[PDB]
Amino acid sequence: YAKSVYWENTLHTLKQRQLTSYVGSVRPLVTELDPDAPIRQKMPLDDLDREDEVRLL
Amino acid sequence: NSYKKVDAAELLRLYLNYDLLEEAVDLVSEYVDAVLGKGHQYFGIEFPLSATAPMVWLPYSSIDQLLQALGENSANSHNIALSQKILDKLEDYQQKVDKATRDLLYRRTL
Amino acid sequence: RRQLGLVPREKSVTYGKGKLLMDMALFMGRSFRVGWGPNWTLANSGEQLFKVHLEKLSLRQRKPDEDMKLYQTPLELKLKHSTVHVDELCPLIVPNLGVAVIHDYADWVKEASGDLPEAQIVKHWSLTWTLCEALWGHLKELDSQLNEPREYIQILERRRAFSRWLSCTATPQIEEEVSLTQKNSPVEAVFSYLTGKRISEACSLAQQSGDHRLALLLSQFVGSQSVRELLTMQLVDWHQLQADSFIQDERLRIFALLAGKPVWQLSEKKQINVCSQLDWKRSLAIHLWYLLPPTASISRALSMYEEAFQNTSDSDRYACSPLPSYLEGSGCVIAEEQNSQTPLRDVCFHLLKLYSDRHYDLNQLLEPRSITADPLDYRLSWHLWEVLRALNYTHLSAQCEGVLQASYAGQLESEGLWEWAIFVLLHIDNSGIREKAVRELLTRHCQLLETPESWAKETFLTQKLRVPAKWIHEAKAVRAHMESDKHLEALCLFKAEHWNRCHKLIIRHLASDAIINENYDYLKGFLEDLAPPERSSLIQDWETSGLVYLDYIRVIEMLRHIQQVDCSGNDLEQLHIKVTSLCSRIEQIQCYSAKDRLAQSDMAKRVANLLRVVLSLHHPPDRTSDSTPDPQRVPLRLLAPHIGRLPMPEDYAMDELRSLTQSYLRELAVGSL
Amino acid sequence: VSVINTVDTSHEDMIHDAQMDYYGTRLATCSSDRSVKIFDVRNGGQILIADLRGHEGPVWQVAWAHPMYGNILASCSYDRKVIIWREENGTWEKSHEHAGHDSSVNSVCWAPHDYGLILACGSSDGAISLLTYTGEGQWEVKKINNAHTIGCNAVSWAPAVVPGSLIDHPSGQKPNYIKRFASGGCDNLIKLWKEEEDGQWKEEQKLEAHSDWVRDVAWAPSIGLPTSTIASCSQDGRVFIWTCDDASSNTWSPKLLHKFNDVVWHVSWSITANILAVSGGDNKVTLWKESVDGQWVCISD
Repeated sequence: YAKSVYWENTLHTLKQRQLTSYVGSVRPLVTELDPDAPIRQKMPLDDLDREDEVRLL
Repeated sequence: NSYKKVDAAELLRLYLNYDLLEEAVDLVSEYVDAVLGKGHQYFGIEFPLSATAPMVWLPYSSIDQLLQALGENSANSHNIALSQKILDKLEDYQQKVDKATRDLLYRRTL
Repeated sequence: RRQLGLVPREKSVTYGKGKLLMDMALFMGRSFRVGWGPNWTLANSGEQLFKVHLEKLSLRQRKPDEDMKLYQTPLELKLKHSTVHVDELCPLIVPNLGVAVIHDYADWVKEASGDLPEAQIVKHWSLTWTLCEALWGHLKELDSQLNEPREYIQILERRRAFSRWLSCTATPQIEEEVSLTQKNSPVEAVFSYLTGKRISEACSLAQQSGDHRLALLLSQFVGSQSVRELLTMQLVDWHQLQADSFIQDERLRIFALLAGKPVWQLSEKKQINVCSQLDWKRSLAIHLWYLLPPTASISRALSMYEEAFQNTSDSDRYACSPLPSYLEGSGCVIAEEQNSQTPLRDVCFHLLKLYSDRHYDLNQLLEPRSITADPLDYRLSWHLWEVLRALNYTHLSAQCEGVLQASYAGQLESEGLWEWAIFVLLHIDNSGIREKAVRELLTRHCQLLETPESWAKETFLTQKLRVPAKWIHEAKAVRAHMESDKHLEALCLFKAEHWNRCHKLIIRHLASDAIINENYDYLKGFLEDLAPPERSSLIQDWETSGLVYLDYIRVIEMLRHIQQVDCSGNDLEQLHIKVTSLCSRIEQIQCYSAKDRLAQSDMAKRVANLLRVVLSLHHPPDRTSDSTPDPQRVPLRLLAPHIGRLPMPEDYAMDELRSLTQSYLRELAVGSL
Repeated sequence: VSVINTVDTSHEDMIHDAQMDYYGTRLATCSSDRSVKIFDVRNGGQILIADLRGHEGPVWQVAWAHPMYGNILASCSYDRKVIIWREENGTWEKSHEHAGHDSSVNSVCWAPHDYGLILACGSSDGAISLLTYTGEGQWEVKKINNAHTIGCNAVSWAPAVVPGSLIDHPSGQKPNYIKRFASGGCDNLIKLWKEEEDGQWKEEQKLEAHSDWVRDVAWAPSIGLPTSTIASCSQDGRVFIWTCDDASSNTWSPKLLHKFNDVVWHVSWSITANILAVSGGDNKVTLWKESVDGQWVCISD
């Protein structure tokens, strides 16, 4: 699903949550984008990146 | 007037357990008036009966038993008047539980 | 006061007010919920079938020495006539394709038909299995034949046997009907004998009443079609001539029966229905004896009887439905129930249908209402289906098989035959439902007390039904956690899907108290059978926990042995290596409480003293003084590097340092001579 | 029927629920007297184990956990609370307290043990909560806001083996446990709910046939039966059975079982799924059975 960045959908979701127009539901996600953030924060990715990481591994 | 801010129903159970029927009639008279905004806060109640608040409650099990405990002495006109003093007051209450239910349903269907 | 009752609902101030949502004491202040339990138990908070009742759905009023034999005998017959397959994780039980089961059941009910108080139900089951004997079972008239018996000779003797069954199922009502009618009307009494084929008694009563020409007519009727056709003319004559209306309607009913006419139309426009007021069996027996030739099949007698009760476009109904044997005699004219589009009949009729019509409905056949006055008694329903499944009938629905198997397994749970509820659930073809249903039921019924009754059921399930014993002890572990016995939880987790659960329980609940009591040999009993490489390679955290406790015990045992026998330096090298391997591993135990800190610290203190005794046996004296080996001669140089890793309390470490300074002062004082 | 016991449950006020453990050895009972009372009932005895006061309102349901997790009980109240209680060393204390609801919490139900230790709770604000035990004392909490309009009244889980849902699986893999539950409310709806591949919870299907507020709803235990079945009841006095005859169709049929003279309060499935119990507004229970002809017959009247 990702085709221009690593964890593209979670990166897009964070770049969207920074906008003061975010009238979305706040799904718990990582707030950092190093590859240890899911295990340091004990928080998930969004499931497109979470499929690609499981496919890739 | 400390226990009213904790449980007026456990007090009403005690008053029925001890035959204090006139104190039970005026405790019920104060409790119904507490839910109706004549000092809700003295009965621990956060909010009086309103289509803008949590839903309210009353110990009807104890009130049915109080109306029986009065009516078991039906030869006395005072027991009849004390029973009417509950019943007539429970309709100035329940007509407003009906209206507050209609006012709330018209705020969960818009 | 005394407390009063809950005020009855039609005197409640809450009455009718359940919609007043803003007051929860009106919206729910008179609601209640009820909870089921195993064995068909219910916790009732209302009125019976503050307080709560515990109530049980149970069939009849308990004679366990009698009631249980009507379950257990059919079940120990069916368990001879299925195969057990073991090629899946949960075994499957499948019928033996054949006929034998019909005799196992028919002769069992012949023995059971005596003094037993269920005698009405047991006698209806006797009619059902002797009907299966007469349709699909076997013989006393073809076993005499020393050659393979022709299809028609079989069909003839099946009809001769059923031509007894339809008299035997009719006599007690005929014998009461005659006892009442004989003295008021001998014509009705003679007709009642004829509807049971008692033609000798009918002729006898006709000679006794003064009706000797009725006796002559009836004696000549046991074969001849000429008398049937001469009466067929004589009835046509009496009708056309309008002379019928000077003969008794009850006598015209006999003449119509003999003439092979099910209904006769009189010149009055009266009709005489020959099957009127009768039961279902004598109605079918009239079709088998008077409306058909001696050579016809059972299947034609039944189809002509169905042609007598169905709504055609061209003929009225004249035969009757008349029901299972618990609704007979009742006077119940069923006024066509305005929901129930299938009118109830006997299981014996539904089996005769299935013999005559291979695609007839199995649902009306297997429903308990066709068998008994109880919608909960599936005893015969399941044992009929697990004969029809063996007779290669396969057009039941999987919901209807599921409802039959689950209802009969629940009937076996409710009266405590839970091992036979497993036998029923092991006939579930669907493996994923079969394993679940057996693991769930085991998890309810397995006891921590291994009673003679639990042991008999567990040995029955494992040695007959091949149930994987791992689930009996999984169930005992799930029970042991609820009853808090961590020894029986460890020991039942050990017999089951196991490895890790038992180990991580032992290290939190058993290891430290066993060390504190010096009960090493008990803790060993769990740990040496956890230790095998086929098991320990599947245990989390083993080498820093269970292996440390176990190597400590085996180090104590190998010194317990060297303190009793002339053992070799090779074994003392091994002991020193095993002790050195243990110091920097007591270092690594997970401890949760001061019990675990006590176990770890006295293990460490014991190891510091074991190391001294092992090293003084590596440093024995010269052969000039016959003294015992001194643990205070050990070189400091071999003690301190290993004691400087032992987790030991400040008072244990202080007195270890006093022992180490004592041996250091000897390494000095023997260095100055 | 036949009586085993007639427990004198020491409640001074109306009892709203009465539930036994998985083995029928204990009894828990809740009431308007701000208490849950636990008993031993073995062999027809009665012994009080605990008077669990510490809800502050009337308590509307109790639920025992599966014994695989040990001696755990949940209960819900008018005060917005759901309290979890546990017996350890033989003493009872509180093991969780959730107050995250905006009105009275009217029902609670545990998951099948195969899903993990998960509780569901339904509230008079209109929401549902799910509470998952994460380990050694901790809990996750999910809140499905607005799950029913007007209010939520009852919750009941789907059993961990859905019929047919195993045929495609080659021997040696695990079952993929498709977690589901049903819920009823004052919108006249029964709704079916599922967990998705994101761990969020979703309205899967609706069941619309009552003309008045749904009081209660219960899923049938999948034992022997190849179908997926639900019961539900209403303020108009109906009871409906609901079948799902193909788990891949996800399609349901409404079958009317009865319509009583007043409200029906609760629906309760037998531990062998073959029988339904029904609480009537006239203080009664009635008992109901599916025939081999698939018709629903009474066994109490």
